[PDB]
Amino acid sequence: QFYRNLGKSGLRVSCLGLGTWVTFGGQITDEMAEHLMTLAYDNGINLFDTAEVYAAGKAEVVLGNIIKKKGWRRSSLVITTKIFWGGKAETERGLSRKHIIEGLKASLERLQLEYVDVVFANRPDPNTPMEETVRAMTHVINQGMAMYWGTSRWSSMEIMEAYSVARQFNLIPPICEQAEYHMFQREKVEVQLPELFHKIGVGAMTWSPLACGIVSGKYDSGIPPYSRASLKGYQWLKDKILSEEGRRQQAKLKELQAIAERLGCTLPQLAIAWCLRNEGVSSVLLGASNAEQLMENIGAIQVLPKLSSSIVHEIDSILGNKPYS
Amino acid sequence: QFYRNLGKSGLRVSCLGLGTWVTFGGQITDEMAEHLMTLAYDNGINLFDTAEVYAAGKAEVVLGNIIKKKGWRRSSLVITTKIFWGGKAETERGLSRKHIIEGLKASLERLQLEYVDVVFANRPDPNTPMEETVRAMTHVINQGMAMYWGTSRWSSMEIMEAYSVARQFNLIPPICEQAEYHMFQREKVEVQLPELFHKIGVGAMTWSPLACGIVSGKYDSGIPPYSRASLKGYQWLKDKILSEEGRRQQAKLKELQAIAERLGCTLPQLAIAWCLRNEGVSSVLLGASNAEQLMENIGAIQVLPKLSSSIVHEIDSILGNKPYS
Amino acid sequence: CCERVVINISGLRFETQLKTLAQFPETLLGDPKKRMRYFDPLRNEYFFDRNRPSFDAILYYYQSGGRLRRPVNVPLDIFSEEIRFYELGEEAMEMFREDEGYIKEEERPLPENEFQRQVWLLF
Amino acid sequence: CCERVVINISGLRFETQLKTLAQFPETLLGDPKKRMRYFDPLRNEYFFDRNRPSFDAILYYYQSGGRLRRPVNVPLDIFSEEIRFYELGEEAMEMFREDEGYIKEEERPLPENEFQRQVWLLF
Ligand SMILES: NC(=O)c1ccc[n+]([C@@H]2O[C@H](COP(=O)([O-])OP(=O)(O)OC[C@H]3O[C@@H](n4cnc5c(N)ncnc54)[C@H](OP(=O)(O)O)[C@@H]3O)[C@@H](O)[C@H]2O)c1
Ligand SMILES: NC(=O)c1ccc[n+]([C@@H]2O[C@H](COP(=O)([O-])OP(=O)(O)OC[C@H]3O[C@@H](n4cnc5c(N)ncnc54)[C@H](OP(=O)(O)O)[C@@H]3O)[C@@H](O)[C@H]2O)c1
Repeated sequence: QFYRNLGKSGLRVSCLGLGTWVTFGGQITDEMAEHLMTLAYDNGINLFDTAEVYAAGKAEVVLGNIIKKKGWRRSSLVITTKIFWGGKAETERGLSRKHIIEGLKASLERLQLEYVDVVFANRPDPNTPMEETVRAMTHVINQGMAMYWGTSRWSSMEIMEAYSVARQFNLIPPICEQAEYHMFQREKVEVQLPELFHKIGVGAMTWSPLACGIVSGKYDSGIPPYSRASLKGYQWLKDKILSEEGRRQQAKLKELQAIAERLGCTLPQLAIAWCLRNEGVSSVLLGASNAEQLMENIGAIQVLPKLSSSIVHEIDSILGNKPYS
Repeated sequence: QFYRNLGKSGLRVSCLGLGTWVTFGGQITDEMAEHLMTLAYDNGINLFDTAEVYAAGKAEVVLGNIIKKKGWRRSSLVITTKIFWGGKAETERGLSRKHIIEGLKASLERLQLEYVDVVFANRPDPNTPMEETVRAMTHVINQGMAMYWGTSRWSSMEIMEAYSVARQFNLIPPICEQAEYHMFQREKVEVQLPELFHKIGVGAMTWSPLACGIVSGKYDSGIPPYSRASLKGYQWLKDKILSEEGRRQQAKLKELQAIAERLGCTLPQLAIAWCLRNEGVSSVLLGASNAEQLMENIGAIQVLPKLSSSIVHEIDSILGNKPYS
Repeated sequence: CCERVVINISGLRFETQLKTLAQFPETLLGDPKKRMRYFDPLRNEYFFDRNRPSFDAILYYYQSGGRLRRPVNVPLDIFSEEIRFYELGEEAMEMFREDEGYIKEEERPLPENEFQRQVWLLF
Repeated sequence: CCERVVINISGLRFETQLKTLAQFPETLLGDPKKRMRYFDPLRNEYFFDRNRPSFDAILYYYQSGGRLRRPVNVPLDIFSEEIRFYELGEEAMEMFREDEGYIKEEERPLPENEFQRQVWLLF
């Protein structure tokens, strides 16, 4: 089933989503950005995630001009946005009522949209009450600026606190959760998020399935040119690959080359179908810089029937990081 | 009295309504569609039911151009619509918050209306919580896109579940219910619906009183040309008439020819006044393809004083399908 | 089953599943036609302006499945007029009085002669 | 820690702190996997369609830290079937019966000869 619900909610999203982090409005051109979304929308992807912090707001502008140019129905797309960083002023950060209403109204003029499907609190705000956040998220849903709302990187106590305020004050609880989930980051989505799904009905929309390109295996011979680790201002990713904990991970990926060779797949297709192997993960936000990468990653749906129970047991012996409840 | 309340609600509808299914935007022309509504509105009918799934949205366009051309006051009409199927995309079906809000707004631009009166959930949605449906139906009422809302083809447990969410969260409960009710479909409106009416105050707006034209008796000599069973894509109605359960029903309709001869009426006028014989049914949605059929069916109000208790006992011995509580 | 039924006894609210009350279909809380006249539609509850401490023993009759007993603070005249309202039957009333000890099954049958009967009562 | 937990016992609300119930991790109210099936998400509460006066003694078991005692109006057959549901253990059940005085630790060990055992029970 390619299309699956987002939590318990009625919102049907595809199992692969497209992200605009780094690539759109930054790394790749506007013409390649138009070509990647046409390749994604013709393969059944309806989930297109952006944020206001990406490229200082230029990533929403590129996404906004493609929907107007292609003439796509707004009904067939699921556009999601994230709000937390609006700019340099002190009132332009956080999850206050001032910034949720202003920052979403500012994003709807760059996206050129009447409304967005899911608005995401991009990170938690310790300097704001949870009543003020849940009332401001309910406000932009009742005004019609958003349909749903979710949280990004919020611990499961913060999600359960935001749920108990919405039942107290007759507000709207969040439907979703974006959490990092790849082969080297498993603690939240396998232990903390499954408990929240069966209790209150919050699903996970996991991002970075290839760990910013590490699990694709391209960094085994050092840093290739024109990849994300060589871009300006991404020294934190080069320090992550070349460090001794990051050199050990590449020694595991060569052991995963043999498992990806036993199947027909590649290592990016293996690393995505491994993220979709459970019913808790409701979607996976891809990242793609050209048309060969996106065509490769949409081929990971075919690898999902190929994963048996035994290959899941075989990969977890290579990874050696399975969390305990 | 010809005008009667819709449930316990204050909405006064006529006892006969006109439906746009098949005939409008499909079978008959735009000029005949203009003539049928002028014949209906001059006989006191104010209830005009349409949907977004009818004729791929073209049935609301025909209805929309007649109200603008005739210059009818919007205050004197009761326009109802149904929202379940919007199109081919996965996000364009169901009773999610995205499709109710999105779908209704699309129907109000084809109808060229500022609001409809009753928006109907055209069928239940198992992949959506009832909280999300009742919050989205409450949302389009508080925005002013609809006045009331109802449900179509919902099990009386699903109606009672939607009622208990509206009292829990201080939302708006549904006022109505569309259920199929003719001489050959009696189980829901005579057993399940009456219980709901006295408990929570939900009325029935029954559709297809002639069972898509079967109970009119025209199909006794086979399939006549230019009737609904001979239209394109309606093989399910030809398979229903010509089957051995459907050939048995025509043997009952010849026995109803004698009862319709004892009164002054015909068999379509008998089959409609039989549907209005109880206080639970709040309206009947007609279907008419020309001006002789609609003038005939509005003559079924005169037959409603002619039905005594004894003729109701006589028809039910011919039908042989009275439900047991 | 899953459905929950709120019963309000003079401002005291008891919530129970519908498949608990439907275990006993001939009582006032088991028959939907009987309890229809007590439904408050604006609050989605059944309102009974009746005795308050009697109903916890009436509620636990349905939950335990037929084990009712009188509460310690509710007298026998008050609580027996509650079993007759909630219509728990002529059968669960006799099991109530035997636990209570109010067991008086004395029925003097006459000799049936109509004077053999009549002179019998004289002696 | 500060997270308050609402437990609904047949319409009777019992709000408690989460660090009170988590003091005893092997009971039904202490283990989150066990009490997961009783959660009402539309009301944000745990609904138990159980006995009502029994739970105030079950709630004060967690608050006092292990001091449970039977309420005066709840019989011994009703209240002992509540300790088995709420899963307060084989250990806090034995402390309950000794307070109660229902202490029957009689276990006749046989002589183990299998006829020395068998003839022993004859005498
Ligand atoms: N806090 C949040 O909510 C949050 C944070 C970050 C991201 N996100 C979302 O998730 C998305 C990003 O995921 P991600 O981009 O960070 O990790 P991926 O794992 O999504 O990263 C993909 C990037 O790695 C490389 N790559 C992908 N597939 C490849 C293949 N088959 N072969 C070789 N290389 C491949 C690509 O080229 P290069 O190696 O040349 O770059 C591509 O730019 C964003 O679009 C964003 O919307 C959300
Ligand atoms: N799920 C739902 O909520 C739902 C579903 C279906 C319909 N509806 C509503 O109910 C309405 C339709 O009812 P219906 O049309 O399906 O059954 P009817 O029983 O309402 O069908 C009438 C159709 O049968 C024939 N007919 C009617 N009167 C006649 C007469 N006196 N003599 C000869 N033929 C006669 C007509 O010509 P032909 O035989 O040539 O066609 C007409 O098109 C729609 O307008 C719709 O709004 C609701």
